[PDB]
Amino acid sequence: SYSIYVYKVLKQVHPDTGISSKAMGIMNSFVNDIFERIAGEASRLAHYNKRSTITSREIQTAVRLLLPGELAKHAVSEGTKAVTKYTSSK
Amino acid sequence: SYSIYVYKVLKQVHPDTGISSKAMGIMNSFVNDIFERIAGEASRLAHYNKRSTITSREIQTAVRLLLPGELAKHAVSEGTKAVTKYTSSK
Amino acid sequence: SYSIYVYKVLKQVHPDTGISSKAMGIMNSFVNDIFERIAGEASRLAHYNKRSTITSREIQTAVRLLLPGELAKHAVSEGTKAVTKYTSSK
Amino acid sequence: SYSIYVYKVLKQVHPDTGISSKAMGIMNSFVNDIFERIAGEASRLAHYNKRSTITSREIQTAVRLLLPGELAKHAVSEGTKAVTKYTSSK
Amino acid sequence: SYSIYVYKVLKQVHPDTGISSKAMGIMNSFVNDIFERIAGEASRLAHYNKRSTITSREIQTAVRLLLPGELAKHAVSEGTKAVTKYTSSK
Amino acid sequence: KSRSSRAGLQFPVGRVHRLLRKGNYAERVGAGAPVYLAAVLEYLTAEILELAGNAARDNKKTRIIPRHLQLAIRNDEELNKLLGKVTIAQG
Amino acid sequence: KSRSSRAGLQFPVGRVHRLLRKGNYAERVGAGAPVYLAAVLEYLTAEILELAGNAARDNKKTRIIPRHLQLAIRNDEELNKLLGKVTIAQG
Amino acid sequence: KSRSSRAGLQFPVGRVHRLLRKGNYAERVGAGAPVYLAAVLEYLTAEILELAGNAARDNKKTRIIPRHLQLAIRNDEELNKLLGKVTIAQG
Amino acid sequence: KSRSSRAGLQFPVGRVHRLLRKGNYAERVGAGAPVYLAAVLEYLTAEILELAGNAARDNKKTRIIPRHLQLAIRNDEELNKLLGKVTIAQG
Amino acid sequence: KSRSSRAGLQFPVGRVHRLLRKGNYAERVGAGAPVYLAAVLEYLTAEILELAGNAARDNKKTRIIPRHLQLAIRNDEELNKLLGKVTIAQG
Repeated sequence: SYSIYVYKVLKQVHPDTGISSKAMGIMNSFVNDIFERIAGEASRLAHYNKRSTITSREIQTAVRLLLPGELAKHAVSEGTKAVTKYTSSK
Repeated sequence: SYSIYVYKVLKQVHPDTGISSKAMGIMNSFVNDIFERIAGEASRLAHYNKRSTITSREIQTAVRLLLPGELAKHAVSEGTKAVTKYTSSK
Repeated sequence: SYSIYVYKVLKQVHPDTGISSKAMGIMNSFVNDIFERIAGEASRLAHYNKRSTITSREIQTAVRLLLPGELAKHAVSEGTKAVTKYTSSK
Repeated sequence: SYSIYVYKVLKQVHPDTGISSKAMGIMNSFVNDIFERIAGEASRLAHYNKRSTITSREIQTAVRLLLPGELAKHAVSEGTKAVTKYTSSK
Repeated sequence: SYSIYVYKVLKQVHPDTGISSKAMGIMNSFVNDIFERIAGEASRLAHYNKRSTITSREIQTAVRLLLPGELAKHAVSEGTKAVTKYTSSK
Repeated sequence: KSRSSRAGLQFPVGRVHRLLRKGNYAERVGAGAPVYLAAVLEYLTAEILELAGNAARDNKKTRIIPRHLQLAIRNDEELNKLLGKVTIAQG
Repeated sequence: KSRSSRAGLQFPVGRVHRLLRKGNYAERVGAGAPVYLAAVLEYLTAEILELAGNAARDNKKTRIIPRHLQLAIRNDEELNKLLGKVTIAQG
Repeated sequence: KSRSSRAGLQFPVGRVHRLLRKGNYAERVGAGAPVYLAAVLEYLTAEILELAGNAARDNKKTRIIPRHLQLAIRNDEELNKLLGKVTIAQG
Repeated sequence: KSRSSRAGLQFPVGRVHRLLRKGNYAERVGAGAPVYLAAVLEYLTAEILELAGNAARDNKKTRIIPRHLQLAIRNDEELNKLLGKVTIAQG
Repeated sequence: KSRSSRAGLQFPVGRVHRLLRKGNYAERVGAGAPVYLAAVLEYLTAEILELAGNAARDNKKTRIIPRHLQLAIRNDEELNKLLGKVTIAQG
């Protein structure tokens, strides 16, 4: 389901280290998991603030809430970097 | 007591790795243990819901209650997969 | 003090592995310790139940109380096995 | 940002062991972090004691508060040693 | 400060294993530390019991209070053994 | 044909079925109950047996001894909770 | 051009966008939402995949098996919190 | 014949029997008491002695030194609880 | 002459001094403040850098990579508290 | 003859005696006080020094460096409590 991407990311990080199908299974579970987690909080944040739309501002706060200390700081940076490129990169 | 099966399962997982008699003793203790545990909760669940019969629906909830996080998710999948085959596989 | 026995038990378990005098010191401390512990609880159990004699039934309950989970189950088995042999083995 | 200094300190401690750029990134994060932490408490201490200036006496108390047990004792020594040299070393 | 003694004790325990100056620094910190700790409690015990003198009986109780489980038992033995030799060994 | 094979399992569905009623757990146990339980038992068995087999190789051996079960169980964070208050003899 | 490339990412922005609305999380999800989420997903993936790849080398192998993901996740103190109540199959 | 042999044990039933009464634990201690206690003592001894012997081999030696008892006790999760507040000299 | 050299330090006293006032921490920061802080920063840097360098050697390398900082920080009980809620990227 | 030798000790009984009174701990410290304290100090020194020496050998060296004291202290469960809030420089 994500195998394509996770493999693409793998080569990007270790361009010589392969990954097993069973290990790929795990990676896929991980991706779906934290997706479900983040979108859950994001959705929760939106209802609390009586907003009908999930902004990126919700994904961010959700990320701050769910992710550990410094692991969260990067995720925010990466997301802002990414969002900003996309928006400007019309 | 389970030695037959646990050995059968072993070859299925590691078709070249043997197991000691003493280690087999442990495996048997494990099987009886979690059996006792699961059937105990299942039975508990049935009395609470004033049902005279232990359905597979009780084994499942019992499994959710006793087993850890993600270790429980598979056990449910495996059980549903298994139950369904048996029911259809008349 | 127990060195004789603990050595006898050692050969029984590892008939080729020796033990240092200093390590033997420790083993002796261990034996006296848990002896003191078990007899203490046994004695406590007897006074609570206003019994003037320490039965093996007290040593057992004491063992259940002081020893961990499954480590206790064997100790009871071993003790019952042992007590029963002695009683029948007149 | 601190790379110069942290490298200078590195040679001083291990004059033959290099450090990666990525690892240098971490070191820089560390330096800024505990700087932010210490100055934060120092600043907090000054407002509490209604002082408009952050003395070295605040950096010290801040250090005692934020740093672990014995790791704090050295930091105080080092700072006092350092401050005193500078003051006398006009 | 204790370097003489700690070295003397070292040869007594490992008559072939040396110790670094920096490691010796640590050992000295250790000796002064637990000295400060033990004498502190000893002193505390004496004031509580309105005694103007710190007896060895205070050093002992202090040792029981500050030191762990079995690590304390030896320290008491060693101290009693030591005190007794000195007293008799006039 | 075998209830264990119909369910595609190794563990004895039948045996588990006997144990459920003998045990006096229930008044009457359903049909899928033992097959589900047998299924979970086989799963967990395979799980710990797998990790155990790995540890056996990692050292140097072919036979799995208690030490492996132990090292296995304790190292998996999830399995360690399940068998938290369990003592592996010679583990 | 691709939304995933416009954002300089590997993970499918589009897919993530579908999942956000299908999921019935929101009434309407914004434009940057999936791109931010896709971004975080890719990041975390790279992170654990990196540490995992390291552990694979450290032993002796080229293929990353669950054991590596496990050893990886459990050894990073920060990642261990995130996947605290997670069980790595064959980990 | 020996009470220790009649009970199929190594540990001194007799000695344990003396200690139970001398100790002023009880008013009168029964017959099976020391045999049960002696039995448990021997068991636990064998247990830790086994794990200890293993650790001795695992390193490289034939003689079990305190380090082994320590490494042994601390690694078994169950034994570690029992001797939780115990300090192994030179362990 | 240099304030960093007058204080016998490597870390930039001056820089630290700028950061203290820019930061809007204080109304006016004293003279010894940055020199003390710079001193503590250099100390801690040397500390973790030392332990890190050790771990680098212990494996087999000459360059210190994050893994070393990690292994270093986590193994020192005291440093582990300080950077308790800190995540070392690629650590 | 020496008070340290009369008590069969290495640690300076006399010194410990001076420290007890100088320290203003007591009004008057008894005769056995320093000898008992000196005794405990020497004991603990020998203890950690022993375990430390072991770790030094286990690696490959003859000189005990802080790392050994650390590894030593942290591995003994009992010593780890005593020096729980202690930071071993370069440990």
